[PDB]
Amino acid sequence: DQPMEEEEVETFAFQAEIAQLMSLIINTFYSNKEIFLRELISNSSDALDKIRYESLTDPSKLDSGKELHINLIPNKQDRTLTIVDTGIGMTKADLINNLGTIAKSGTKAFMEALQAGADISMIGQFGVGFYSAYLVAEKVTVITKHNDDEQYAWESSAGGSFTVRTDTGEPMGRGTKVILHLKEDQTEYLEERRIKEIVKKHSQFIGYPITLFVEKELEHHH
Ligand SMILES: CC(F)(F)CNC(=O)N1Cc2nc(N)nc(-c3c(Cl)cc(Cl)cc3OCCn3cccn3)c2C1
Repeated sequence: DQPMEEEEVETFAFQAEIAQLMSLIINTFYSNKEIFLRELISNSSDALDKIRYESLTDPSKLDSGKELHINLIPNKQDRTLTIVDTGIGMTKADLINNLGTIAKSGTKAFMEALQAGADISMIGQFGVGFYSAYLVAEKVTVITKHNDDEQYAWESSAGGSFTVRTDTGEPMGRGTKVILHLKEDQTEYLEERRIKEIVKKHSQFIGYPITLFVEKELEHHH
């Protein structure tokens, strides 16, 4: 009797300061949590800038898809909010290096700044805005696809470690999906009016199309 699927899953420990930051963010009360969406859309914009720049000199970099955009996908049934871009994406090494194992100077800098009276909303200025996702999410899953490379899934519920594995689900052309599994009391960010007002207020100057796709599994077909 053979398995439908088998795949290797790697578990990595977060660098100590990153673990520290994630604990502070996911546990502490803050009154301006909506800033997470600005930070993720900002990361997507940056990733789109990168692939765009590459395509300036090598058009073939867009063979995996010419459209440069950001999609926002609330799914009330799964209690997930997903931010999708067709930006540059990440290799497996990028995931492991950039999402937890290597310490950035801005990680301790940001926590120092907060203790010195700075606001959480400055997190992006320290290059660690992604982790603001844990203001509203109990678990974050990142699915990513870089040119020439396989599609990978990174995941963490915090608590000191993350996992990486190959993603065999629906193949992306190129880019990154950040899937926020929301905290029970944070479901307001699945509502259309809330998403719209947050994008309007905080992401006004993003130079790529941002599109809402409200997702619902139709009855008996979940
Ligand atoms: C060489 C490379 F092009 F740079 C590899 N490409 C990446 O490293 N990324 C592509 C990407 N796309 C989205 N939508 N988000 C993230 C992102 C995530 Cl998921 C987690 C953290 Cl901690 C930081 C992040 O971006 C920080 C800011 N940045 C955006 C692009 C690059 N740096 C990344 C990282």
